[PDB]
Amino acid sequence: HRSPGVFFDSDKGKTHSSGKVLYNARIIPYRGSWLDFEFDPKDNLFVRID
Amino acid sequence: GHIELASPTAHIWFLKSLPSRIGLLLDMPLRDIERVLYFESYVVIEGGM
Amino acid sequence: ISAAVKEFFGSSQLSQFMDQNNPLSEITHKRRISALGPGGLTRERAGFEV
DNA sequence: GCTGGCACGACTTTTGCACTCGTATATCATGCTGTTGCACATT
RNA sequence: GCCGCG
DNA sequence: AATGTGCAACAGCATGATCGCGGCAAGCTGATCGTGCAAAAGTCGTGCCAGC
Repeated sequence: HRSPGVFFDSDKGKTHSSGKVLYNARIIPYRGSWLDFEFDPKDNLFVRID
Repeated sequence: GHIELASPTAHIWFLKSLPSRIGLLLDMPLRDIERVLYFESYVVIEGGM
Repeated sequence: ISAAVKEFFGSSQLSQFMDQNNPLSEITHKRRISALGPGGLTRERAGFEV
């Protein structure tokens, strides 16, 4: 399984078809709820809980 | 056999599908009928005066 | 306590009948790595890269 | 004379009755619909 | 639900 | 020169993602009360006649 911790991902940069690569960070606990930080192509930080 | 419901209820078949038959028959958005069907808001009839 | 431990040990995703053909199949089943499981990933939800 | 299955007056059991209080995800690929933002013609 | 067979 | 209208981009939701076959356990797990009364139905301890 995935070891609990912090993982950064790039989603290969094909989401909005504009060629803009979106990096998202994710915090996975051993037991609990994860945290996501994502980038909007308009360059806006976003946070996702659960 | 059959069941007498003693209270009218809506058919999810026609209410909740992407080309909502009842919704576009009423010429009103799906959210308004969904809200009124679950008692979030009222709807009035007539009241011309 | 007893119900939880018995439910895990008997009826779980990763506690299966051990194959008995030869000693080789026994020894192979014992040292097996499974990517599936409760806290793991499902068969249909795994892509090419995993 | 001896014996072994039928009915009757208490007892015992059932039943409508309908009546209220009372822990999780992470497959992409596609199409359709709805909301909001923006360019164009108008008095 | 799991495992395997072509 | 300020204003209303039609067109387009982004987000959310529905849909479907092969065919046969074989074997093994564990869940498959699953209940609305009582009510207290007539009204009925059934049952039991008892006495009856008919056969050996």
